[PDB]
Amino acid sequence: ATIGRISTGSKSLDKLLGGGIETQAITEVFGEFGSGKTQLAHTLAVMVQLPPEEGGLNGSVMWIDTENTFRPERIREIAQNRGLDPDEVLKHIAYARAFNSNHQMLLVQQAEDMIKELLNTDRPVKLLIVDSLTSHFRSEYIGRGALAERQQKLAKHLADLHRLANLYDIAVFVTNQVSATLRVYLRKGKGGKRIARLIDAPHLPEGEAVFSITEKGIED
Ligand SMILES: Oc1cccc2ccccc12
Repeated sequence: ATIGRISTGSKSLDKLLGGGIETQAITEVFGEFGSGKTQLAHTLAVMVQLPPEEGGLNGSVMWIDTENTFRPERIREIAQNRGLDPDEVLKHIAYARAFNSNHQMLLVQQAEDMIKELLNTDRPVKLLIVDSLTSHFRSEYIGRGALAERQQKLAKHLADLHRLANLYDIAVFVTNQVSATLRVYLRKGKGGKRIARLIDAPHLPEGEAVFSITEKGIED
């Protein structure tokens, strides 16, 4: 199927990304605390539910949360400020807490069931979020005696995510802290604005986009 794109809410950021985040791809967003990466995740979980003319893909969402950063009230706020029904928007985000790295990998394997169920419906899964990709791996695999297994497991986890993205035409969006993925780095700009820098994209030029965080989530 043709690659679909989900608007981030920011015209500047969308332009940097070639139109928005892509289905059949893993977009990996890095940032320190308060960078805006989780705000971006929340915004995407709303935007994807819009029709294409409004920057979405008429899709449902699946969200894997590793350190309790999902905020249903923030979803409701973004939904309402963008004219959507906050209750309907929340209903179409399937939520799962991942308690550890094994569980996180299991949840990705098990997500395929719901993806299959929704595939030929009015609201197929179009966005799968993992926030954060690495918190559990960093917590569990300490030192150099553990690095090899950590990388192996992470590599397998990324492969599972790539497969879901490609097979079912889903945009996978993961957060991280410092191919295979499209890497975007967030930092604080001036006056409370945030800056995104695209790095090492095979077919998009590097560049930067400045954006804001509002009651609409993110926008220019
Ligand atoms: O495997 C999953 C991943 C993300 C969300 C889920 C929600 C319900 C059941 C399973 C889920």
